[PDB]
Amino acid sequence: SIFRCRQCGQTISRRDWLLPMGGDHEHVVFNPAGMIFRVWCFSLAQGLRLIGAPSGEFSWFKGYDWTIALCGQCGSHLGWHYEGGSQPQTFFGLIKDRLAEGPA
Amino acid sequence: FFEQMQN
Ligand SMILES: [Zn+2]
Repeated sequence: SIFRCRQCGQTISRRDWLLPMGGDHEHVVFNPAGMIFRVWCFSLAQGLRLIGAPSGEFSWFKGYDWTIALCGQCGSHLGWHYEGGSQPQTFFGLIKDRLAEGPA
Repeated sequence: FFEQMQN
C-alpha cells in the first residue's frame, strides 16, 4: 500500500493516491528520445525534488505542463509533476518500475 | 541524460 523509490527506499506515494486520469491510472507513453514509460498517475507524492521550470512541450496530458521529478534522496528519475491544467490543476506521473510497493 | 528524462 505505499510506494518507495526502488533505488534507496525514500517514501514517495500511496496506492490510495492513484488517480484515474482519462479513465485509467496507467498510461503507456514515449518521449522524443523514444524511451517508453509505464506511467502511474497519483494525486499526491512526497520525497521528490522537482527540477527546472514547467514545460508544455511534448506533454502527454492535455493542458498540463511538466517538471522532471527526481527522488529527493538519491536523485533517481521517478517521473514528472504536472501543473497548469484543470480538474485537477496538478498531479504526478510516476514511472511504475522505478517504485517499490510494500507495507505501510 | 536530460533527453532521457523529458516527458
Ligand atoms: Zn531514491
